Amino acid sequence: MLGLKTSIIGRRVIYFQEITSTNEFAKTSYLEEGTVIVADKQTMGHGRLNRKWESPEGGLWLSIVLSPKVPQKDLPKIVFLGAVGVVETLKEFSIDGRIKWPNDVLVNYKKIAGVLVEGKGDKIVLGIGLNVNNKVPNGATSMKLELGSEVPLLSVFRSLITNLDRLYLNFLKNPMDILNLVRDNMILGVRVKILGDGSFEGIAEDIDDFGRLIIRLDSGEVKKVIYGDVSLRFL
Amino acid sequence: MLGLKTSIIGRRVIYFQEITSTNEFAKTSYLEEGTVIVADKQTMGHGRLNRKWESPEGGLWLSIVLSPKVPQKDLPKIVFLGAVGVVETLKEFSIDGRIKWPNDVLVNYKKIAGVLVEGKGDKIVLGIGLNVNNKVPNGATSMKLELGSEVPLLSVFRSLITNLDRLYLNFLKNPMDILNLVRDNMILGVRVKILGDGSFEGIAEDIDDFGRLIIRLDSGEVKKVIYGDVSLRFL
Ligand SMILES: Nc1ncnc2c1ncn2[C@@H]1O[C@H](COP(=O)(O)OP(=O)(O)O)[C@@H](O)[C@H]1O
Ligand SMILES: Nc1ncnc2c1ncn2[C@@H]1O[C@H](COP(=O)(O)OP(=O)(O)O)[C@@H](O)[C@H]1O
Ligand SMILES: O=C(O)CCCC[C@@H]1SC[C@@H]2NC(=O)N[C@@H]21
Ligand SMILES: O=C(O)CCCC[C@@H]1SC[C@@H]2NC(=O)N[C@@H]21
Repeated sequence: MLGLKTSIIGRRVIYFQEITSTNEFAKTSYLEEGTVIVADKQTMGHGRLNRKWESPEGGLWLSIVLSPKVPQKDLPKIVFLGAVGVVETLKEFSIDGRIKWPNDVLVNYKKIAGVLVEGKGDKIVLGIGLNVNNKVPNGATSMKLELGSEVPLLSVFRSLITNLDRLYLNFLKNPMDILNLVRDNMILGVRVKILGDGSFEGIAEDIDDFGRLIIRLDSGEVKKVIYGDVSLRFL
Repeated sequence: MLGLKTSIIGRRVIYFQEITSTNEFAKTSYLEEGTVIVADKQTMGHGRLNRKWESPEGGLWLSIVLSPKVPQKDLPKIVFLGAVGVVETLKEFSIDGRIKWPNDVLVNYKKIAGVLVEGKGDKIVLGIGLNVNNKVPNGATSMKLELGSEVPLLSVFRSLITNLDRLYLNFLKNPMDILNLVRDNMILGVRVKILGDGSFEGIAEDIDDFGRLIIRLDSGEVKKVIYGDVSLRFL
């Protein structure tokens, strides 16, 4: 009844009035590539390290099953597909989303969306949480708050699915292309603090050919950050 | 993202851009009660006696998984739930649909929808095919042909699911109610013929407490027709 016209992402969509976590359901269940798992609300939504992701009714909480046939070294770029897709959808609705490396989307430095990619081999789950009309925690924002009016949730869904399908199809043929789109939509040229084993500060200059964040410390030392258990903080 | 407010039917919805048959998928897949299987198009859609059901893009082709903890003699009424649900939805859209025993819905005697119920052990699969904006076989009709305009397919889905959930929840408590709703929306008082071995003709008087069609032959003999591989047409 949805009449989606995408090639891979959206071939099938499993909708839930409520679920524990779309990412958990997607990782656990036997699902075909391109299947989208979406729920009105999540009772156990999470980000990295099992951190709580508030998922009340009004937001877009979904996961996509992917089985990218590309080199291993390219797999880490899947998170970027999600971030860019969200940014493109926000721009369609005239909202200025910017990427906070490597998985967040901010609007005026307030978090409007988060991307979580999980994989156990050939099966990769791309999770996306986007605040639309729902109430949000402090430090966050939503499409409704930025526009001053409610936004049809299904319209956001259709837009995002269309963008992700296009981005994914091109990623399979040219896995390097996504990097340019990230650069063009990422917050750069500002001081950041990298949190992990210890921490250091510097100017976020750009991302390299592997998607690593390039940071220039005051001494002039250049560090390349690989995303894993490391958190980025703006000053 | 659909934000369905139903209690049971629609708690989960599995959408397909393309599928062989929603009924076949519902029968062979483990699915929680209330799960709706829906597809833009069916390649192997079928009615009674495996007869092909044209299911092109534009129509509403779906199946609902049920498991009625109701007595053993009420189960044949499930088909009526589907038929009445369709009639109610059509009325909301300014269309007067009437039920042709035992599973068809006609508009000015042209078929606009068909219902197919298949009980498979534990669960019962309620299949409904409704012509909305799609092309239909000669002699048939659609909501678009009746209204002369493009009808939003998702709005029809929402309406039907809402009606079915209400009808089903009541059916679980008051299983006899559906019979009177059928009687008041069924084509009666007309002549019909029953094909096959031992064929005969007569006036379709009403349906009894078991949903059997009551026919009065010209001799005065009364026959009761059960919903089997029964082929019934008007005269
Ligand atoms: N709906 C929401 N919108 C925005 N931020 C949220 C929401 N729910 C939770 N958060 C915050 O966002 C964090 C998201 O995951 P996290 O793994 O910390 O990564 P990030 O580095 O992107 O902040 C949570 O720890 C929480 O503080
Ligand atoms: N999209 C459609 N709309 C209306 N009628 C259809 C459609 N596709 C098939 N049919 C008709 O419906 C039949 C299948 O359902 P069935 O309940 O056995 O009713 P019928 O009494 O018409 O044979 C097919 O054999 C065909 O004649
Ligand atoms: O900000 C992050 O660190 C990522 C948050 C990802 C949230 C989404 S909501 C859909 C999917 N299901 C989950 O339990 N998490 C992701
Ligand atoms: O008139 C009939 O015989 C009933 C037709 C039922 C058609 C629907 S379309 C959704 C579901 N999937 C199928 O293959 N058949 C039913």
